[PDB]
Amino acid sequence: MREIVHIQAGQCGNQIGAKFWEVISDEHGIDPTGSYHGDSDLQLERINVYYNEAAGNKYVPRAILVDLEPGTMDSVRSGPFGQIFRPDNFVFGQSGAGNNWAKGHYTEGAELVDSVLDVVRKESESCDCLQGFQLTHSLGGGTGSGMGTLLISKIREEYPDRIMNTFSVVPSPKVSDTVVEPYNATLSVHQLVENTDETYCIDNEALYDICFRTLKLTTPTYGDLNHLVSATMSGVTTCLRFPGQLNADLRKLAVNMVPFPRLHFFMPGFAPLTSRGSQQYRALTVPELTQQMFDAKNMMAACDPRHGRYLTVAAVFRGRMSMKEVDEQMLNVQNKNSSYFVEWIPNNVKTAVCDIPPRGLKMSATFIGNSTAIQELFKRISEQFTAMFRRKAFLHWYTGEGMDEMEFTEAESNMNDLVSEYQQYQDAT
Amino acid sequence: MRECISIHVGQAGVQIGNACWELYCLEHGIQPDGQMPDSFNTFFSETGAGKHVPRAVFVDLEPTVIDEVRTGTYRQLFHPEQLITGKEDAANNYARGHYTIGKEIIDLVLDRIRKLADQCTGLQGFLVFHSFGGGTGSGFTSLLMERLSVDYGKKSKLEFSIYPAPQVSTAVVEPYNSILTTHTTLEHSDCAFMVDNEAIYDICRRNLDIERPTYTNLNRLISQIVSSITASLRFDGALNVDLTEFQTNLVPYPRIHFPLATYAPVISAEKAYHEQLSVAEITNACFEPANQMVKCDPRHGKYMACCLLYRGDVVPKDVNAAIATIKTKRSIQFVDWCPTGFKVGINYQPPTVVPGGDLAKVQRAVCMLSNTTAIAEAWARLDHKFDLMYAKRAFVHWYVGEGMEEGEFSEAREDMAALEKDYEEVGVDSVE
Amino acid sequence: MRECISIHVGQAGVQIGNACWELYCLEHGIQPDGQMPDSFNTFFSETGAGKHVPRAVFVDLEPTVIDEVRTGTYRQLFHPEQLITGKEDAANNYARGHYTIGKEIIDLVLDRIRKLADQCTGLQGFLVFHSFGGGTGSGFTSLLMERLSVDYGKKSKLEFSIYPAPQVSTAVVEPYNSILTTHTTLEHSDCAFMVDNEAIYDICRRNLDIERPTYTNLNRLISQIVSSITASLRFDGALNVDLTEFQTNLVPYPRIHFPLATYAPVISAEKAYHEQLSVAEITNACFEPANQMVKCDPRHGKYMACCLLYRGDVVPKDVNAAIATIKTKRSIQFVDWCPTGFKVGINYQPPTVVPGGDLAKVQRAVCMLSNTTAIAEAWARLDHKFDLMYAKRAFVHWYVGEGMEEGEFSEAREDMAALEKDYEEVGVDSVE
Ligand SMILES: Nc1nc2c(ncn2[C@@H]2O[C@H](COP(=O)(O)OP(=O)(O)OP(=O)(O)O)[C@@H](O)[C@H]2O)c(=O)[nH]1
Ligand SMILES: Nc1nc2c(ncn2[C@@H]2O[C@H](COP(=O)(O)OP(=O)(O)OP(=O)(O)O)[C@@H](O)[C@H]2O)c(=O)[nH]1
Ligand SMILES: Nc1nc2c(ncn2[C@@H]2O[C@H](COP(=O)(O)OP(=O)(O)O)[C@@H](O)[C@H]2O)c(=O)[nH]1
Repeated sequence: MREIVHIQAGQCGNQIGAKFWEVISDEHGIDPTGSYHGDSDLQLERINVYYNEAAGNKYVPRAILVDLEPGTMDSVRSGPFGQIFRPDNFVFGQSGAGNNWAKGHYTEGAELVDSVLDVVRKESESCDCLQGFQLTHSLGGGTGSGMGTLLISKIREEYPDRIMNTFSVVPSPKVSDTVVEPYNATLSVHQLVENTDETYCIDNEALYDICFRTLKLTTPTYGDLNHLVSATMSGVTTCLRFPGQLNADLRKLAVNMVPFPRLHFFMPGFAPLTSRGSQQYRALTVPELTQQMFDAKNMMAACDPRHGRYLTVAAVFRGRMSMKEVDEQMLNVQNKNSSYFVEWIPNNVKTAVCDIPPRGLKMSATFIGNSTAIQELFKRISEQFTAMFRRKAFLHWYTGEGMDEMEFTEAESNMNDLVSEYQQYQDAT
Repeated sequence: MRECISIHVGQAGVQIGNACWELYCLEHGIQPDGQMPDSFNTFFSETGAGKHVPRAVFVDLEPTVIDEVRTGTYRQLFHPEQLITGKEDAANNYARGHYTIGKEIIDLVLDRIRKLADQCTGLQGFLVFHSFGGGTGSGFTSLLMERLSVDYGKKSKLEFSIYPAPQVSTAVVEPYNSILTTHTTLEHSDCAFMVDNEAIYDICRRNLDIERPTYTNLNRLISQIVSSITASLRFDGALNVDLTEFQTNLVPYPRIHFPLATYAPVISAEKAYHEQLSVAEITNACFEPANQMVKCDPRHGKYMACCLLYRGDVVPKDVNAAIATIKTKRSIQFVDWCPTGFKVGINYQPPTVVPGGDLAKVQRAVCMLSNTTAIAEAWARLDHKFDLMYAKRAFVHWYVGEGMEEGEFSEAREDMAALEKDYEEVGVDSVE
Repeated sequence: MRECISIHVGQAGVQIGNACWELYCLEHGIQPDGQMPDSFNTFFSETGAGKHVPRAVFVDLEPTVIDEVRTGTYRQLFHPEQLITGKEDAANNYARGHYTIGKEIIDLVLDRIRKLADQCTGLQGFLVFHSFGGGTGSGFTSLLMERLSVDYGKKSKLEFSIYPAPQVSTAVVEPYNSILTTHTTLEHSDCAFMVDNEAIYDICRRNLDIERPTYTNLNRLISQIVSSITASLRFDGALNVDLTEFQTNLVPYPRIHFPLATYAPVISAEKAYHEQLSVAEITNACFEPANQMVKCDPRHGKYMACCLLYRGDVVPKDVNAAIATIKTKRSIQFVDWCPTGFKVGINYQPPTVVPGGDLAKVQRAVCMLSNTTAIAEAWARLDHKFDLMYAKRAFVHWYVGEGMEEGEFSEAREDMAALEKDYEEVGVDSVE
C-alpha cells in the first residue's frame, strides 16, 4: 500500500533516474535483469511502493520517462539498470525541445501529454492505494521546465488530495548553463506554487563544491554528482519503506514543514560525507552528523543560512541509533543558534528515525531545510529577469509561439509577491 | 471474574503495548505461543482447548508498526481479527484523525470490542493508551471517546496518555494536537494519567546509569505502572483497590481529571546491592521531585489527593509509619480542604523483571499516583505555544482544508482558558 | 426407514450435487466405489451384495456437465440409468425449457423416480436443486413441478434454488427466467430456500480469507446447508425435526414460501484457533446481516418465523440462553402477531470437513433458516428490471417464436404484482 508513481522529464530528469533507480534497487538486492537476490526478508516488506510485481517473480519500476527527443531514452536502456524498465513507458516526442518554454508548454506539449496521462492512469489503477507523485526535472531547459509543469496542472485537477513533490534543479547563480534560464525560471516558478505541495531545490554550483571541498574528488563526473541527488531522495522515503521506531512519510514531511501554502521551497542536506583518503580518522557518532549539516558548505543550494532564519527543520535518520544522542543534539542546536531560527514557532525540529542504514555505511541522516535564505535565490533571478525583459530580449521566440506580455507581468509580480512574504516573516516578532 | 479490556491507539499505542503484554506473559507462565506447560481470567480469556488469548484491540492508521506484531515473536498469540489497520495514516493531522480518515474505521473497531464484552461479565473498565503529539493518538482517540460513552458509559475509562514534553519536541504540530484533543476528551473521559518523555531520560541516565536508551528501553519502565495499577485485579493483596475507585479517590472536581504517575525504586542491577530498600527509603524517593516521570516541579503547587500503591513485602505498620513522616514535612504541602488525601493499596506479589531488561529483581516496589496542582504551569506554557502559532495563522490551511471549521479553534481555546483558571480557583485556599 | 430422493436440474443442479454427494460419501464411510470396508437407509439403498447406491436423479439438457460424472472419480457409484441427458440444451430460453425441449424427456425422468419410490416406504419428500437464471433450471423445473403434484402431491417438496444476484449478472435473460418460473412454482411448490452468489463472495473473502474462489469452492459451503437440514434423518439427535414440519413451521400464508438460509461459523483453518466458538458467539453471528448468504438486509424488514438447527456439542440450557438474548434486542424485530417464532432442532454429530477443503473441523455449527419480509425489496428491483426490458419489447421474439403466447407475460406480471404487495399486507402490523 501507499504506492508512489515516479515521473521524469528533461535530459537532466532522465539521467538522474539512471542513478536514482540504481540506488533504490541496490537497497533491495535487485539485478539489472529484474529478479531478486537479497538475503534478508525485510527487503521485500514494502517492496511494492516502487515496484509492480510482474509474472515470473520479476519486478518493474513504477516509472514513466518523458523527453521530447529520442536522444536520451535510447541512452538509458544501453547502460546499467536500463533493462529494468518496461519498454512501453518510454513516451517521447520526435522533434526536440529546442530549449524553449513556449515549445515546452504549448507547441509539442499539447500533443505528447495525452500519450502520458493515460499511462499515468494505467499506473493509477495499478496502485492498490495511491500515495502521491514525485517528479524529477530542471528549471533552465525546455523539456524539464514546461513539460514537467504541464503534467502537474493536469494531475492536480485529477488528484487534489494526492501530494506532489518535484526534485527540480534550480540554475546556478554565476555560471550559466542556459542563456534564457531567467525566462525559463520565472515562467515555471509561477506554475510550481499553484499545484505543488513541496519542492526540493538543488543547485548545481553547490554540488560542484561539495564534491570538491569535502569529498576531494579529482574528477567529479555526473556518475558521482547525481549520486548525491539519489542519496537525498532515498533519504526521504526511507521511513515509508521500512519499520522504524518513529515512522515518517511524504505527508508527515509535508504538514510539519509548510506553515503557509505558498511557502514551500526547501533545501536538502546529506550527512556524513567521507573521502576515500579521509574516512579512517573520523569518529562516526551521531553528534558528528549534526554539526556537519548546519553549515554553508553542506547545503545543496546556493544559500546563506547565516543571512536568514529557518522556519521548519526535518531530519530523517537511518540505522540503529539511540534517541537521547539525537534529541539532546536537536535541542542544543536551537539554543546556541537562537538567532538562526524564527521566534513565533516554538521547537521547530522534526525528528524521523528509521532502522535501515544505507548499504555501505553504519549510520546516516538526511537533512531537510526550510529557511528565508532562498529570497536571494529568487531576487537574483528576478533582477536578471527585469533587466532582460525591459530590453525585450529573446522575446519574439516566445511571442512567436502564442504568448503575450500579460503572461510575463503577472508572473513577474507573483515572484515579487512571493519574496515579499518571506521578508515579512523573516524579521517579525 | 472481573475483566478489563485495553485499547492501543497510534504508534504510541503499539510500542507501549507490546512491552506491556510482554510483562503479562512472563507473570502467568504464558509462553510466546499461549500455552502454560486460576487468576488470569481478568486479562486472558480461554479457548476450547488449552490456549489463551490476550484481551487486546490494537489499532493504527498506518500498517508498519502493526506488521511487526504480525511477523514478530508474538505472532501466534494475538487473534488476527484484532489487528485493525488501514491504508493511509493521519500523519500528524487532527483533521485526518477525527474528520477524514477516522470516520471510516470507527465503526469497525466497535464491532470487535462488543464481541469481547459478550464473553465477559465483570467488565470493569477500559485502558486507552495513546499520545498527544501525534494525530492518530489524538484524533482517532477523540472520536473513539464519544462512542464509548454512547455504548457503555458506566465502565470506568482510563488513559495512560503521553503528555507532550515542554522542552523536547518531535512534531511541530504538538501545540495543535494537544489542545484540540483536550476540548473533546474533557466531555467523556474519567481519569487521564500523564507520563512524559523528558523526565524518563532524566531518570534513566541518573538512576539506571544508561546514557543512551531507546523507545523499547523507555517502554520497560512504563510497563511497571501498568502492572502496578492492575495489580489488585490479577493477584490478591492484603488491601485491594478497584478501577471504579480511582475516579472517586482522585477526582475532586469533574472538570479536573489530570493526575500523574511516579515509580520507585529505579536502580540498576550492579547498584541493586549496597542498600536494603526500606519502605521509608523508597517512599521519600516518590515524593522527591527529581524522581517523577513528568517534568513538572510539584513544590510550586499543591496536592489535592494522593494515592499509594504497594507491591512486594509490605507490612501495614510500616506503611502507616511511612505516611505520617511525609505529612510532617514542608516541601510537600496539601490543599487546605483535604486532610484525608490517601488511598493506600497493598498487593503481595513483587514485580518481576524481563530477561534482558534493565532494572533489577527487588523485594518491593511502589507506584505512586498523585493529583498535583503545579501541572497547570505547564498548561500555561503549552497555551503560550498555542498563542503565537495561532495568531500568526500558522499551519491553518492543513486543518481547514480537510473538513474543519476554523471557528472550532475559538471553542477549544476558550474552554482551555476556563480550565487554565480552574486551577486558580482550586489552588487557592478558602477564606479563614 | 424414512427415505428422501433428490432431483438435480440444469448445470446448477449438477455442480452443486457433486459437492453435496461428496459430503455424504465421507460421513457414512462410503468409498468412491460404494464399499464400506445401520443409519444410511435414508439416502442409500442397498444391492444384493455389499454395494450401495445414491438416491440421485441427475438431469440436464446438455451432455457436457453430466459426462464429467460418467468419467470422473464417482464413475462406478451412480447407476447409469439415472444420468438422463439430451441432444440440445435449452440455452437460456424458458420456451426451450418448458414448451419445446422439456416436453420430450419430462415423460422419461418420471419413470426412474417412480422406480425409486417402489423400493421405499418412508418417502417423506423431494429435493429439487436448480437455478433461476438459466433456462433449464427454470423451464424444465417448472414443467416438472406440475407432474410431481399430479403423481405424489402429499410428499413435501423443497427447493434450494439459486436466487439471482441483484448486482452480479451472468445471463442477460435473468429478469425473464426469474419471473416466468415464479408464476408456475407458486401453484405447486411448498418451501423454496434461497441462496445467492453475491453474498457468498462477500463471506468467503472476509471470513475465509480467500479472495479468489471457484464454483467448486462455492459449492463446499452450500453442502453445509444440505447436510444440516437433512441431519435429523440420517443421524439421531436430542431434538429432531421432520421435512413435513418445515412447511408448517415456516409457511404462515400459502402464497408466501420464501425463507432464506444462513450458516455459521465460517472460519479458516489458521483462524480456527484463538477462540472457543461459544454457542452465543456463533448465534449472534447468524442474525448479523453481514453473514447471510442472500444479499438482502433484514433490518429493513421483519421476521415472520425463524428456525434454528444445531449440530455438534449442544447443551439445551445453552440454546435457551442464546435465544432469549436475541429477542431482547432491537436490530431484530419480529412481526407483531408471532411471538412464538422458533423451531429449534438439535443433532449430536458435528459437521465433518472434506479433505483438501476450505473450512476447518470445529466442534459445533449452526444452520439458520429464517423467513424474512425484507426480501420483497429485492423483488421490486427484480420487477424494476422486468419493467424496462418488457415495455421496450426486448428479446420477445426468442420466446414467442418458440411456442409461447405473448399474453402469458400479462398473466405472470399481474400475479407478481399481487405477491409484491402481499408482503405489504403481512409486513404491516394490525390495528391497535
Ligand atoms: N515513551 C514512548 N514514547 C513513544 C513511543 N513511540 C512513540 N512515542 C512518542 O509518541 C510521539 C509521536 O506520536 P505517534 O503516536 O507516533 O503519532 P500518531 O498518533 O500515531 O500519528 P501518525 O503520524 O498518524 O502515526 C512522540 O512524542 C514519541 O516520542 C514509545 O515506544 N515510548
Ligand atoms: N453457487 C453456484 N452457482 C452455480 C454453479 N454452477 C452454476 N451456477 C450459477 O448458475 C447460473 C447459471 O445457470 P445454469 O444452471 O448454468 O443454466 P441452465 O438452467 O442449465 O440453462 P442452460 O443454458 O440451458 O444450461 C449462474 O448464476 C451461475 O453462477 C455452482 O456450482 N455453484
Ligand atoms: N545535476 C545535473 N544537472 C544537469 C545535468 N545535465 C544538465 N543539468 C542541468 O539541467 C539544466 C538544463 O536542462 P536540460 O535537461 O538540458 O533541458 P531539457 O531537456 O529541455 O529539460 C541546467 O540547469 C543544467 O545545469 C546533469 O547531468 N546533472
